[PDB]
Amino acid sequence: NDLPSSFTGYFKKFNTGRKIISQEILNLIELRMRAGNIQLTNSAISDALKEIDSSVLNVAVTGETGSGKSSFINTLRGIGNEEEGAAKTGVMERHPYKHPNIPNVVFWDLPGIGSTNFPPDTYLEKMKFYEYDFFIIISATRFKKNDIDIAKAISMMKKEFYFVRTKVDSDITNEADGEPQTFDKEKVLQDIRLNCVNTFRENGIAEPPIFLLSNKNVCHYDFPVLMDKLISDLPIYKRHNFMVSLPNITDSVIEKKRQFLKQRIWLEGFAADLVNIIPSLTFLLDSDLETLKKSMKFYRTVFGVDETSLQRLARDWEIEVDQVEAMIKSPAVFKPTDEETIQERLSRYIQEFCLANGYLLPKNSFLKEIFYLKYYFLDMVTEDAKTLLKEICLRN
Ligand SMILES: Nc1nc2c(ncn2[C@@H]2O[C@H](COP(=O)(O)OP(=O)(O)O)[C@@H](O)[C@H]2O)c(=O)[nH]1
Ligand SMILES: [Mg+2]
Repeated sequence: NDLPSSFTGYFKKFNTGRKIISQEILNLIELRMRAGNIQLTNSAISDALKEIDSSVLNVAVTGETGSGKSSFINTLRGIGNEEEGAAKTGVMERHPYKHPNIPNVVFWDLPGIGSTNFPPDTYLEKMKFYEYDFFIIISATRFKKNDIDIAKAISMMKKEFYFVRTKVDSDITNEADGEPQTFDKEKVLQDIRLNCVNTFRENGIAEPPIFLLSNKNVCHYDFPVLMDKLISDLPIYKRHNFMVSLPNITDSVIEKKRQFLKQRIWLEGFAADLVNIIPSLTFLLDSDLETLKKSMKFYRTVFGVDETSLQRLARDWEIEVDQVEAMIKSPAVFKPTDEETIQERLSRYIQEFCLANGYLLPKNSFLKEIFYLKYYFLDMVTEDAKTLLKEICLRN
């Protein structure tokens, strides 16, 4: 029940594909912790956090004009095609588009090779191939020789690529229009997937990743599967930043985000050093109070329950933003009030969190109060995200 073991034991409670950093790195930290040199130990923990936090992801998106590159980029960033910062949908060189909340996630819109006079290899060099983590090759219909050859070149250069077939919703709508209930919409998808794969393999790509989706319905088709696969292919430490940037499409995705964020709080908490003082004994320092307000804003944005996200959703709904906010809890925490009231409010949350969850550590050891409060806000915001998801699905 010693501290070093408790530190690593926390992470061991999460499933493999849900750990924030390699268990191997964590076990070395455990070793250093046992050594007792807090100087070196804190430094090692801070280094782990820095690697996670500093991770930058550069995603290349290529394909013919009109295939849906701009839309795909806006969808993953959670931005409407008509909002600012959004890649303008509609008919040069590459253009970057950073995620609005996670600047370290950058999508690059590349001009389709077909619009250039360059062979696959020259095209990739011109587009600064080595700057990307992976490539997304998009087509709204069938994949032409151009697209396929780029894929082969990328593969030959030892980088990952993914084929994304957009506008599948349009195919289903047009084929099903006026047809009896018996029309098989699922079969349309199954046929397109198999046909694409046969074509890819016929052309020399043995294991072509293919995803059929619609930029107008991120919750359906292969979008969820694509997100899981992209995260799975990334080095462990790079997953956190990309994960928190993803659209909050399912309870599973929301829960996965929470799991990653819980681990970051744990790391951050140990980096600040544990104490022997019970967390609910005193009020908070003003600096910690300000940090918590920033933390709440970040969590709300990550989970899509921030002001801007709420406005965007309820624009045309029968219930406006104020009605939507009334259905959740996080928006009320920091409504304007005096400093005493907010201090008293948080001093109660801390007692309640610890009475329900314990101190998460061996007897007499505690994280500084602010971290238990981050867990409290995280749970609150997570629950709000699920509540809102249900409301979104009923209406859109
Ligand atoms: N129905 C439907 N329309 C889409 C989809 N993706 C893109 N579009 C639309 O098709 C057009 C071309 O898309 P755009 O994203 O600008 O692709 P780009 O020209 O490759 O960058 C726009 O009118 C989009 O609104 C999709 O998955 N489904
Ligand atoms: Mg474009």
